[PDB]
Amino acid sequence: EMRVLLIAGGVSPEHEVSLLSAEGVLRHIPFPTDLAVIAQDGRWLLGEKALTALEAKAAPEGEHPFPPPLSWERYDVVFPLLHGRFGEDGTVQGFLELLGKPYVGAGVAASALCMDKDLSKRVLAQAGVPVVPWVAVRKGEPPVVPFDPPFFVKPANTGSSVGISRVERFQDLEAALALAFRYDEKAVVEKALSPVRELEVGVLGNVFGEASPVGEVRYEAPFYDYETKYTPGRAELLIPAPLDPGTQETVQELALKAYKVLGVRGMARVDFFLAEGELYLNELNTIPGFTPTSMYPRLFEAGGVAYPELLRRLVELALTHHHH
Amino acid sequence: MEMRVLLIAGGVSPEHEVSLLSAEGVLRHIPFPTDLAVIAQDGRWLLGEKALTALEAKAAPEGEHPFPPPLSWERYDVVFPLLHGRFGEDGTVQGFLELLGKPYVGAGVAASALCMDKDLSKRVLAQAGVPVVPWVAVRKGEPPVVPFDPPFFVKPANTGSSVGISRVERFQDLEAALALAFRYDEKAVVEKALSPVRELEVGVLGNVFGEASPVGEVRYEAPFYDYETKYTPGRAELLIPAPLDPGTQETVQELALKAYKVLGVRGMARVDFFLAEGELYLNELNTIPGFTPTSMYPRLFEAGGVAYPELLRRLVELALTHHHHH
Ligand SMILES: Nc1ncnc2c1ncn2[C@@H]1O[C@H](COP(=O)(O)OP(=O)(O)OP(=O)(O)O)[C@@H](O)[C@H]1O
Ligand SMILES: Nc1ncnc2c1ncn2[C@@H]1O[C@H](COP(=O)(O)OP(=O)(O)OP(=O)(O)O)[C@@H](O)[C@H]1O
Ligand SMILES: [Mg+2]
Ligand SMILES: [Mg+2]
Ligand SMILES: [Mg+2]
Ligand SMILES: [Mg+2]
Ligand SMILES: [Rb+]
Ligand SMILES: [Rb+]
Ligand SMILES: [Rb+]
Ligand SMILES: [Rb+]
Repeated sequence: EMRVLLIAGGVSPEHEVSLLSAEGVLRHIPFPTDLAVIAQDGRWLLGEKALTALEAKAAPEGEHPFPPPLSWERYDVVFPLLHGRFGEDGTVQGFLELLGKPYVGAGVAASALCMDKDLSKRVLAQAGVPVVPWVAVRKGEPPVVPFDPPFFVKPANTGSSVGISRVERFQDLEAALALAFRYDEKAVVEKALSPVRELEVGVLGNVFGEASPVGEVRYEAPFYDYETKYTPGRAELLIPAPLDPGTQETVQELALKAYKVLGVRGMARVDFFLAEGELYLNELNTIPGFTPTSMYPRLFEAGGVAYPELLRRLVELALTHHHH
Repeated sequence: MEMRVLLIAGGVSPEHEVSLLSAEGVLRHIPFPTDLAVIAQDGRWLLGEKALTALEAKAAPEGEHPFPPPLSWERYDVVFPLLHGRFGEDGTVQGFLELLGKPYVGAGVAASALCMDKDLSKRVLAQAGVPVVPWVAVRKGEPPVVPFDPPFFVKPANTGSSVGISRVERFQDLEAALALAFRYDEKAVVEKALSPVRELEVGVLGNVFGEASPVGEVRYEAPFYDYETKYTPGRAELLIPAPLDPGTQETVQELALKAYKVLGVRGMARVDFFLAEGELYLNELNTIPGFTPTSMYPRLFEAGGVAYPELLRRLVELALTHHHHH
């Protein structure tokens, strides 16, 4: 017996992306699954109102304020598909912990750390994982960037490249920080890699995960931005990535190491940079996208794990951890 | 007084009884009308008069209302989570309060989860240049790899009140200590034991500009500062200020405020240090320190000119000034 509750939408800027991910999950999940939608105002939509909001691909306003009058006892596993702030950062996970329900994905600590680009880089750099030079900037404080431009300026909690700017001159740093501070109280300034190759590898499992084949994203835009990520045809995924044999194994080893160190459960898509033959871990995404242009399902599809089997194992991993 | 505070104490962690002792200390001095909500050891909540009854018993094995409780959250301006350990101090209750939209006392989700994990907090501190004791993380069902020699200190990675902590003298005793630590967490840490060692503690108060209390020192006769020594009245010697030369005390306060900002803590924290052979080591950071009659945090700020009711009042104000800042 297995009935899954899928939660999508959310208040983060990735609201629309989350509903697209729900479309992909509902299409392939092998269990009976009900949808609950968190509207952009924080109020919940249940039942047919959730499926109606899914068809509209956007839910500006909801019905039930948090916590929702949801019949939690009717479900055996909860699948949070809320990308970004207040969904991927441990907040919703904390609610599901007190609720006692098994849930898909990383716990509170792993979700919060992987969503903070500054904190995650601190842990990974200390563990010996190569990362791009970076600094954190708090809103209202003067930035101090001890390396030469170009820069990449990001909200610390961002997803889908929202609020990210490529900064070529010092005079454009203030405008990029102001854009980033619209989405977070803390920003990161990273040294831009130019040129750069972008590699991605999926991980499946609890703490000790298994790695998918390594995929490489190619595009013609200035960088892998929001339009390039979710417009069909803009991004190509080369799988397996054209890498020298030792490099593919190194990417997979670094991903599983970061996965274990951070204590991630369920799943993660680990992104990498390849510049001048050197590897850098970009970030970990504990709730990767499942949109028609998303890469996580395609990484494991090339690894022999079909889309329904991938979702089956995610739900299965949630119960395995719940039973210790 | 129109301000109304909701105090949450108890919890499912092994520090359940310690949390109830902290609740009695906070309720005794808080200058606002405060209601108590008790999380029983089975996870269900006790409200109203039943919560005060469990407070007198100093233990609540069984509760009445399953989570989420039928609590009138709109009646309270600030929520004070006084839950030590897992499912209270590690960001879980903070995430629930974030979704409720209520201002709450203490660190946010990320800082609470990071500071409760003794392995991940040490990584961030070591990356920032803060001195820490050499250690290694050991996960459940995985053979230990310790690149240093005993004596060891084996702890659950998310423990409080010295629960599940063992002092290991011989390498043959390591498996028994890890088996004890794995009763409370899937991850454990193996730290190099410092002997002899002096234990220094300092409280921090604030959101953006944290201010440090005077440095205090804990002395005892037990093999280590364990659960019985921490909460049995008179068993621990609490020295405030610490009998150190002023230079070392200033270095302790500087490291505490540095770690407070590095780990992104908000509201309050008690920073524990080790002093061995003239070298300072940051032990851990506690975002919800005890308010037990034998606890250091309220005493540290009392010696700093911040009385017990004034300390609690500033905690509530800091919760409001952060929420307004968004
Ligand atoms: N240091 C850097 N050097 C070069 N390019 C970068 C750098 N940082 C970011 N980029 C570009 O910006 C894009 C987005 O960066 P990042 O992966 O941090 O954003 P994100 O919002 O977390 O993405 P996702 O949608 O995968 O969550 C990257 O795919 C890359 O193309
Ligand atoms: N590396 C070490 N060297 C010497 N003594 C240690 C070491 N680690 C722990 N101890 C002893 O064990 C006690 C508890 O350690 P620790 O502070 O990690 O436990 P805790 O559960 O976090 O305590 P708290 O109640 O402050 O949360 C310390 O007060 C100290 O006396
Ligand atoms: Mg990301
Ligand atoms: Mg990315
Ligand atoms: Mg502690
Ligand atoms: Mg301590
Ligand atoms: Rb992330
Ligand atoms: Rb840095
Ligand atoms: Rb702690
Ligand atoms: Rb280490």
